[PDB]
Amino acid sequence: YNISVVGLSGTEKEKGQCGIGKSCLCNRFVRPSADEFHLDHTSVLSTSDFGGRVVNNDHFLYWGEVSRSECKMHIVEQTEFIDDQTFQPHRSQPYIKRAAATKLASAEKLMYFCTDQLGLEQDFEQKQMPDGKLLVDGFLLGIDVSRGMNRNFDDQLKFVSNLYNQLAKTKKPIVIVLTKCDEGVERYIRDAHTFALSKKNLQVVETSARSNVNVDLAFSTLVQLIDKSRG
Ligand SMILES: Nc1nc2c(ncn2[C@@H]2O[C@H](COP(=O)(O)OP(=O)(O)OP(=O)(O)O)[C@@H](O)[C@H]2O)c(=O)[nH]1
Ligand SMILES: [Mg+2]
Repeated sequence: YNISVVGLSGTEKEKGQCGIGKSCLCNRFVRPSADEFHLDHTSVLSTSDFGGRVVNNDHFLYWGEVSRSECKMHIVEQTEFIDDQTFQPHRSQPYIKRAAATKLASAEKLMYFCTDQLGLEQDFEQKQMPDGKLLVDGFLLGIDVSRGMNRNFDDQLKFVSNLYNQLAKTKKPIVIVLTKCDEGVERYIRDAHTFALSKKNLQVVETSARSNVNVDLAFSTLVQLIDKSRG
């Protein structure tokens, strides 16, 4: 099962200086131990970092393989990395099209652990993404329902709707995932539920990576929809 985690991404200004929680969700699913869960996963990278084997000149990360409870899940996060001097996106398609990619070729791409790893990967375990290539089986569509540093929520939901349209054209299974529900805003959660109820069989899993609630449920729910359609 190849799972792509997608959501609002871009420049600091487009994220209101607060990402929506993709990285912490992936980190908690793949490595839920306190020692391996990191709350801080910056997307502002030096050219050396971006060209390292973890990022591999891509705007996505390979978070690794999960083999828990027998189903194998391969996890990736689609994001956007900005330059640590110019603060513009690294020149690697627009995010909404990039994130909806279902064929992800990055030869010799290494699994991501933390930003400390970047440009220093000999210092960490070096596990390669399988075959240098992943055919995406399904998408988790993250929606931050936290007030999260005075975010323009309606612009988030507009972005989510356009991203959803691109994903839906693929006919791949999508599960909507509400993030940071430990700080959830009822108006935002309700708006997200109304949006998802406007779509066909769009499931919503309410998660908090920080408090570790319903993360596994989110991924297993997607895996179940994946085999719904595979059958
Ligand atoms: N309260 C709470 N805060 C969270 C949670 N998850 C993430 N955050 C905060 O939100 C910020 C965003 O974290 P990320 O997971 O990197 O967000 P992102 O979607 O990956 O952002 P980009 O990768 O830059 O697109 C983090 O610095 C955390 O402090 C959560 O589950 N609960
Ligand atoms: Mg991220």
